[PDB]
Amino acid sequence: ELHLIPPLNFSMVDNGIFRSGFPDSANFSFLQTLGLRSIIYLCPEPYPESNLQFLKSNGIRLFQFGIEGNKEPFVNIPDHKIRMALKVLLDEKNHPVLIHCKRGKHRTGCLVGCLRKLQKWCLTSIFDEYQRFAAAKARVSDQRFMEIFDVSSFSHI
Repeated sequence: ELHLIPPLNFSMVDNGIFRSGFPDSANFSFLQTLGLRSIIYLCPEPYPESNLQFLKSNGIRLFQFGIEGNKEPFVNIPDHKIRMALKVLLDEKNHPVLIHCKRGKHRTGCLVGCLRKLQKWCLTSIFDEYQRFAAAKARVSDQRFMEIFDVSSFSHI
């Protein structure tokens, strides 16, 4: 009866935009209900065969911008990779789009926080949303990345 299983830390960010951790086959019938056009994938690892077959069967485009895992206090969020992902995210032709890496907290959290900065949200509101997903794994380096992210080159879009 209660048969749909959203992926780990699943949320709707905006019209046509979702965030989560890594979907597995248990999550595919739920993802099918969203009519996705795109996945923005932020892990460096190759997409598993299971997931590739799901994308092929559903006509979903895979955009990969691989960000290596880092531990505090040595967090290094690659600005270029976040900005390449943001360029894809802001094109409505890619929507509906699911953003994911592993847990839906860090790489995912940074990309969504930078979108919120472009949407003119105050930093405390951006940080509150970031912290809601990251919970006990909230990182000051992820919020610092958002604090200094220069929105100049995206301001026109």
